[PDB]
Amino acid sequence: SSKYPRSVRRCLPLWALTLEAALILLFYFFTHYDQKGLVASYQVGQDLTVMAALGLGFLTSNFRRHSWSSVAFNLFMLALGVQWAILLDGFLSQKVVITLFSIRLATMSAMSVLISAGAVLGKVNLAQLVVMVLVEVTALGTLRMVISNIFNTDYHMNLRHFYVFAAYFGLTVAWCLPKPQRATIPSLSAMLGALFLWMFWPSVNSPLLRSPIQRKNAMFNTYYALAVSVVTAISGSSLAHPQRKISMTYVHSAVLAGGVAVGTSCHLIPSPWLAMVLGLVAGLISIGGAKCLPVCISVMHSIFSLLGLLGEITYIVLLVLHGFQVLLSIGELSLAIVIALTSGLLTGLLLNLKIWKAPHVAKYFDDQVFWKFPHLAVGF
Amino acid sequence: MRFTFPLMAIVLEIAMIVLFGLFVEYFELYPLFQDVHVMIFVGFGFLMTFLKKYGFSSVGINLLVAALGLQWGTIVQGILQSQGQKFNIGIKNMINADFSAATVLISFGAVLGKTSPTQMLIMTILEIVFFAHNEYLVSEIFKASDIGASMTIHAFGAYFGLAVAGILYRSGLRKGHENEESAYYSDLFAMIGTLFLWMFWPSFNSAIAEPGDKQCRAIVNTYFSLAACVLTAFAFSSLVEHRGKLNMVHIQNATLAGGVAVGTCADMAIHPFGSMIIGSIAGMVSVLGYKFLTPLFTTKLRIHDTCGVHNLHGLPGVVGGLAGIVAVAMGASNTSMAMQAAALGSSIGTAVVGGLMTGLILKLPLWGQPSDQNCYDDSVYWKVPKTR
Amino acid sequence: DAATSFLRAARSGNLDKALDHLRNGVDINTCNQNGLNGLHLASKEGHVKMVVELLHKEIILETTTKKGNTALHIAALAGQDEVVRELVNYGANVNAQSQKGFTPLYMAAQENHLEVVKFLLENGANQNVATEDGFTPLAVALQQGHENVVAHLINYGTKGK
Amino acid sequence: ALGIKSCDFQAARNNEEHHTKALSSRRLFVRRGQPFTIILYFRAPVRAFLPALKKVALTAQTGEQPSKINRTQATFPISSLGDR
Repeated sequence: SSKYPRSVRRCLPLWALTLEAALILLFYFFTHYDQKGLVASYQVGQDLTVMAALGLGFLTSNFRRHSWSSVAFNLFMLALGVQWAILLDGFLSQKVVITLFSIRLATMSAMSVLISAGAVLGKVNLAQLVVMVLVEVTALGTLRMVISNIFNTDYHMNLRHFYVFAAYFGLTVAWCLPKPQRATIPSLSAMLGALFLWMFWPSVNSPLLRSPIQRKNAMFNTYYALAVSVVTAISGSSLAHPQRKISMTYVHSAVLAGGVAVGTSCHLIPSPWLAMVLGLVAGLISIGGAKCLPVCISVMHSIFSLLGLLGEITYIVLLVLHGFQVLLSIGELSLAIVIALTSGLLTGLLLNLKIWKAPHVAKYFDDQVFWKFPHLAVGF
Repeated sequence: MRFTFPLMAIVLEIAMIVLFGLFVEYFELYPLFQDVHVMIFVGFGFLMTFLKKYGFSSVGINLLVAALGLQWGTIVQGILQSQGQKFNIGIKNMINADFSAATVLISFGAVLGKTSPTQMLIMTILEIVFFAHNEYLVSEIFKASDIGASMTIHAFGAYFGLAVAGILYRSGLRKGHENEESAYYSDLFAMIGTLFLWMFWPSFNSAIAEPGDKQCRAIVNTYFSLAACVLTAFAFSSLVEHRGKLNMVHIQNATLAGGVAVGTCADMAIHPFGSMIIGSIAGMVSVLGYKFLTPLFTTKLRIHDTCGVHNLHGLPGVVGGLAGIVAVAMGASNTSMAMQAAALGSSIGTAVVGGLMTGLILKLPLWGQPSDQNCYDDSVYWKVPKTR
Repeated sequence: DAATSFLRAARSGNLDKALDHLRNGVDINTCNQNGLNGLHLASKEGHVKMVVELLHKEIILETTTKKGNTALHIAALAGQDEVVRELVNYGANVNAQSQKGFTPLYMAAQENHLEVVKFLLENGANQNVATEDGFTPLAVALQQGHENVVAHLINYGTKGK
Repeated sequence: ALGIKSCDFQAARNNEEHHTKALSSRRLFVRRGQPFTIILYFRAPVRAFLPALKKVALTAQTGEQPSKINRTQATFPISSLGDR
């Protein structure tokens, strides 16, 4: 068919404006507003916002000619996802009261979509990303509600499964897409994004913790685990590379290894040495994943999926120390994986519809498909 | 003369030191101050780096202008608040000095690529004087509510810059310029400033908000206004472009118009639905301004605005003032109607008059102004590397 | 109605319906509101059989749209390698310039259509033809990052047809 | 409303075109890879040509057990979009 992109001058504006108008109407009909630590509480959500917009936004900008789309589409996805997550977390956990904690939780839900979208970025347009944002936020909320109903946990505390849900959802959606690279300056911008994610990831591991000592220990463990991982990553990148050089792309994903590994168990680890051991093991598994997974589409999302599974497994191991609960937690993990896979499949078949005017497979990873550039022939 | 700029910089710094010695004496708002700081120096400076051959001047003159501006604004605002007496310096003084720097940087965006650093020092001094006087008039004489400063910072800075750029009009640049064009990595770098401004704007509108309900509302209303603004700006960029392609000029700037237009109503009880309405209208207005009013201003009114600050700061700032008036109409605030209207009118008029006088001073051929062919070029004032 | 149905059939590739309209008397040179005839619509969608059939029934090969694009321009911008080959095989002017000065080679180079660029060069496309902006196919592929296209255009140089 | 009356295989003209005229003027002998012409006759007039064209298909079989895997059986429609 025609490899020249179809005009979205009627699809994209109507779709986005309708979405925003519906969000405004729902906020009118269902949301309501209403101290000492106002700034302290605002700081955590602000850290999550920096990690979403800047960290994940630039982490996927490493593409030679898709950096514009990566950054701007991540911004758009965050803006849509926070509003929709506010409404949906209101609907599935009760009128919706807008506090800073609810905005923080909506930001976490949006970050799930932002992590998933790295597996599909460069192969989709903005409308498909809108569909992905909506369906993925809905699926994560449904998963949390199902867990809260079955295992009698809090709906908000079920958001700890977000690493593995995002990883497997993105893997499934990328698997459903039609089948098909770096530059120095985009790689440096991606290093900026990766550094911001790595410096603020202790905020990802303790937004849902109320007790101050729990948050303290979680941030301690995340900080030390992330420190060991950076060393294992930059050091072991050479082993897991055919020409024995350090890979910038591998480093960008692998620095977050310890943070992902201790994410679900940071508040439970009692001493920094155990967090450091977990960070080292996560770095070694990242090296092995880089060396092995391409043999058996995105390798970084595959190793992130492995790391999230490892984090849940080490949570299972550590929770026993602090056998029915083992079965219950294995069941929670398997339900999370099953729902992530099924919802990713549904999203993938939705994204394959002709109505979205997806880019031709020859036109992947290219900003000229979506953006205006000068001195180009336009139209027919 | 090549020694005009170092002479003026040294003389201005010595004057700043003397004024601090004469007038100045010696923690919950420090994180918000640092957010505003990042907005001032990383946000605007890298936001203006879209020009392919003016990135050095953009970020560096941003740093220089804002560094002079915080000192001079500290002195002027403190003298106004103390009626010529000695005053102490807290976190609020630093925040307000950063706000004065923001106003000067907004005006800088209008004249970017056509002015010298010396002209920028002069404009910084004069503009901060005018801005601080108008802001004192709004805050203490009118006693209007402008906690996010849609009127006193954004509208003032935009129309001050527009008046200066109108006085500094060059006939040879009306049809365009070969250096006035963006590059790929330049727009990638501009996205950094865009994202930092978007991320930290809730602290911009809530830093000096009254603690309690007002500060919380300033944060929540700014956040949802920006969330709606992003979607509407994306939607309208595609709608005004052939085949609905996105324009990086729109996604770099119009995505931030919600923060500007919600500033007056930030602390007021307008509700998160109302803040999103304001943000959507701001994004639409900003996109429409870039696509239709900027060519009209450049070609017909002979007002060239390099960064389109009229579309990000001027029109959304006016929209924010009108939103404040309307919110006063429907009981969202206890401030008077006439005082909000007078604040808007005084901000715009003072900006225009001060910009006229400042631009008339900047038009003297004593400041090393670039030639028409040398506009939007770093090499006039910088040593430029051989490769990109 | 008849001309609109014929143009819709040409766009959709329904060769049988289009062949019926021409039997019934629909002029083959009719074009839509944008100046695109059946050959342009078939060239956009890669319908090689429709292109051949329309060329057999004496459609004007060098008919330009309202933007000045020939069928070869549209086929090169759409990256239809077989349609480009078929149009050149029937005598399409590879060096045609649109209203804004674009050539088929420029459209192929800006869109990273390496096969179309290689074929158009082997057929005597002159890569020194600049647009009204002064831009060449080499210059647009450098701006757009099309490195495979930049290599082929420089390495061919002037091997000519 | 698409009943066939008879089919004329035009053996004389096709056999002349296919260098087969010395074999017969009544039996159809055709050489592979070259088109040959037949005339299909309908019992009643065909009102609408395009739906009728959509409603018909042709099948060629050779041997006693024709199959698509053996390339001894082929089914093709009647259209200008066919692979010549």
